[PDB]
Amino acid sequence: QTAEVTIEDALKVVLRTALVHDGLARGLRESTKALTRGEALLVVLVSSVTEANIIKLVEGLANDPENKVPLIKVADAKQLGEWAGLGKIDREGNARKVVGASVVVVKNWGAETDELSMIMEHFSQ
Amino acid sequence: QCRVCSSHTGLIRKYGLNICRQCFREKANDIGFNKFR
Amino acid sequence: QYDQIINGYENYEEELEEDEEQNYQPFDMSAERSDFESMLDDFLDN
Amino acid sequence: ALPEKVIKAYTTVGSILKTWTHGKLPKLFKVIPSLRNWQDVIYVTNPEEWSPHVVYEATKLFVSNLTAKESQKFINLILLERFRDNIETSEDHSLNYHIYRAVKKSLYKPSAFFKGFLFPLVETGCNVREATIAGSVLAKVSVPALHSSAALSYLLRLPFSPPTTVFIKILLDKKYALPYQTVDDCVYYFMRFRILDDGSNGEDATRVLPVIWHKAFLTFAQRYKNDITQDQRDFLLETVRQRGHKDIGPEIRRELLAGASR
Amino acid sequence: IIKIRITLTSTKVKQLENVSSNIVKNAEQHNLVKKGPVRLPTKVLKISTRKTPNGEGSKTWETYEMRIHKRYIDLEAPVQIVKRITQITIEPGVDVEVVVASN
Ligand SMILES: [Zn+2]
Repeated sequence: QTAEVTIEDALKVVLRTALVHDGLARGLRESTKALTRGEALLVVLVSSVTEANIIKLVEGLANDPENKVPLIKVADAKQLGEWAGLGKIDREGNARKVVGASVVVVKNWGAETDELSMIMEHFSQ
Repeated sequence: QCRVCSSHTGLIRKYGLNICRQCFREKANDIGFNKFR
Repeated sequence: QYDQIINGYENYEEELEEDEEQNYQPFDMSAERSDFESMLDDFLDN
Repeated sequence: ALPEKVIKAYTTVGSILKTWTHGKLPKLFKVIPSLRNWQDVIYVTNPEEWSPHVVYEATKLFVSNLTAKESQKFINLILLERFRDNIETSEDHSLNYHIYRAVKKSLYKPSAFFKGFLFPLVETGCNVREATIAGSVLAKVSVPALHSSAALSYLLRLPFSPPTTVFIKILLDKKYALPYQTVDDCVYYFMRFRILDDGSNGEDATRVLPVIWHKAFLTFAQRYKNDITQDQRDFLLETVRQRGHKDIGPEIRRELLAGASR
Repeated sequence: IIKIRITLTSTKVKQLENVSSNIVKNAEQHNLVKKGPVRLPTKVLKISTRKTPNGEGSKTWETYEMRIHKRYIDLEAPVQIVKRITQITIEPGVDVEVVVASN
């Protein structure tokens, strides 16, 4: 469905603070295995991943989702890597560069419970 | 070993006390063994 | 991030009391793994 | 009460695990992490009468197979116990190397370690030996910046003692990225030792502070001089003025003055 | 109605005889039937110890000692008299024992 900027930013900060809570699965494989075991409480998929194959497989389970499968889209790959600790680590004075991720799962919420509840309930519409 | 001074040697393993003779001679008065004769 | 974890470090006895109050369960064999007594039988037969 | 099958099988396995030194662990001891009640079952095996080998390997197995709270319960009820027992009952008061490597295997999960090992240790008669040894453990092991910052912020709020200052010194020598709140707890800790002339002092105000407090103050002022405000820096340079060291005082003051506020 | 046997063991005879005469006179001054404080032989536990500490000089020998004395008194009284007397008579050095059976 139609993705807004508030939704995507609140989402990347959800990945940011639920990353600290030791509750993420950062990668295509770890997130697909996260969704096969019923461990994904919310999944984040990047809207700019070049190869569409694995996505054409995840977009078949996105258009027809299960009762325990909520998803949501972000804007870029390198940045969704960044908020998951990967991609980049940029704070007021410090910087460190890695490479960006395609999809990331939130297994344990913790410090972002009401935020992932809001994000998942506004994607219900 | 002697449960006082890290010593494998001198062990009085009798009665389950396991103190080497040197330390057991010192702790003798606190245990109950006193000099009579 | 931090405000979440320090309330768990500084009050770990109270959070252990609340986790042990909410999530304590007595020993139930049918609520473990169901192939567990299969392993009790597989080990005790050498 | 437990089934007599569990009783006899794990008293047998508890007689096995007294002398076990190599090869594979018993099959009944590796299916305990998978139990909903692993703690009623792990007691029949008799935890205090395992060999150091089984301590190390059960540490590996249970801290790598259980959850955070379960790893914490394990490291608290068995590992901390055996640690203190082998340090206290030994005769040069040293720790075995397998129990040690086990502590090093319990610091792979820093939340379980800190909440279950370090914190119930420091608050139950942590002497200089157990903290020389556990201080060596923490000084050797790499711990995430968040759990390190939280453990630091816990050790700062603790009553002053030379071991706890050894620990705070060690976590400050890490030189990681602490949140501004952790650095706040640091500045408050190093603030509580100054003498308030307005009529409000504790014992930390006039007590004799070791080499370790001035070294920890030095490393703090060395790594986090740009992450304190002007006010907190003035409070800390005040603590330098009153409670300063002969050689370290001027260098802590110099490390506070050479910094930019946030 | 309880018929009880008491046995004391001690190394210092003054405390042991203090407790013994105390229990005797306290048991008769409130009218009880008893067998007086019978005195078991003082066993003298000795430990042979070499004179030589460092391997200098020939080998000659020595001896350490302990004297252990044991007494016993038989009584007949209810539950309360036994409880109270056992709580009141507790002394250091002297070890008291209260047995109820007569088999
Ligand atoms: Zn000795």
